[PDB]
Amino acid sequence: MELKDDDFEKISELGAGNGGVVFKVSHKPSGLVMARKLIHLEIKPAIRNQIIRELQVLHECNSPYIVGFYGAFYSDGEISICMEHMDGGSLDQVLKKAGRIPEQILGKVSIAVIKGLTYLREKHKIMHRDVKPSNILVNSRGEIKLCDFGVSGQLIDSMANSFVGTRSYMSPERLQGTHYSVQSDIWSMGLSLVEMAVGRYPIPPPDAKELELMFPPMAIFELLDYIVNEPPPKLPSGVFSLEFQDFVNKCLIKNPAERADLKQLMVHAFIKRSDAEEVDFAGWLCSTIGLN
Ligand SMILES: Nc1ncnc2c1ncn2[C@@H]1O[C@H](COP(=O)(O)OP(=O)(O)NP(=O)(O)O)[C@@H](O)[C@H]1O
Ligand SMILES: O=C(c1ccc(F)c(F)c1Nc1ccc(I)cc1F)N1CC(O)([C@@H]2CCCCN2)C1
Ligand SMILES: [Mg+2]
Repeated sequence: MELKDDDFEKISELGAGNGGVVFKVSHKPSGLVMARKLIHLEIKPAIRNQIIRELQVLHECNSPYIVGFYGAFYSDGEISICMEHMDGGSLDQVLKKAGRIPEQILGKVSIAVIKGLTYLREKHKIMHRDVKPSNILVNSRGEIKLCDFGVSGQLIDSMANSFVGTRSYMSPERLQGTHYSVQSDIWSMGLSLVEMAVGRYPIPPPDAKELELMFPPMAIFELLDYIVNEPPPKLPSGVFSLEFQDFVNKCLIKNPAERADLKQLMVHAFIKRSDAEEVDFAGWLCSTIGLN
């Protein structure tokens, strides 16, 4: 069925962050609850047609690790992406409630991010371009899915960009120039996992007394200079398994050719161990964020 603006009904607002605002909506003719993201763009009619045309490949992006898509359309200065409503929200939101996400749970997430990225790469020859906790979605069925990946190049271009400034998940190479590709997503995942594991954006790293308590903010140039020139972030020892520690280290190597790739991580000790693990993520999620 084709989706049109007048067939939806707002339920609640899910967020923004930015350019694009996302609401929880009821598609009146199906009865389905969807999450509709509207992106306001001052764009010519020919290239907004290109954006919609390119977005149609989302109908072919079906994977347990990729957020479901319903349809894409243009309304009144806004392009709409109607997708599966993830009743658990983003990992950024669950981290706010959790304070800290456990290692076992982070193993289940890591498995989903690698499998999600492998899917987009193998099946669709596309890179995520923005792997961070808010673009990693969860639900009460215990599902961990990716969204906000760069399926449309023209949309990628049209939405720009640097809306940070105390948190950048950009790899040192992407921060430094045009010399980036799929390896950038590895870094972003690596950084995201350290954040969720420790309970805060890991730059600047925490001191002796800061880590003791757990277990003013930074200027844009200070943070970016840290990323590109200072040694990469690490997981604190003792509190985390050597397997997780090595895994994040492999992800956060500043040299993208030295950095581990999806292939290597997929067979990493940490992943192999998490795959064996019997983890009720669904039950953990609902009890920590307040659902079931
Ligand atoms: N399909 C969905 N189901 C449930 N919640 C969603 C869905 N999509 C987006 N959201 C929520 O909407 C919030 C804001 O959406 P979004 O415009 O993507 O901002 P952001 O992820 O914080 N930054 P960015 O994705 O880089 O533009 C996110 O934190 C999610 O919690
Ligand atoms: O929402 C998006 C987005 C950007 C490009 C693109 F091609 C899309 F399809 C996008 N949305 C999207 C993709 C797959 C599903 I399933 C649902 C979706 F809503 N962007 C990427 C974003 O995270 C920002 C844009 C600005 C720079 C940093 N990343 C937000
Ligand atoms: Mg997002």
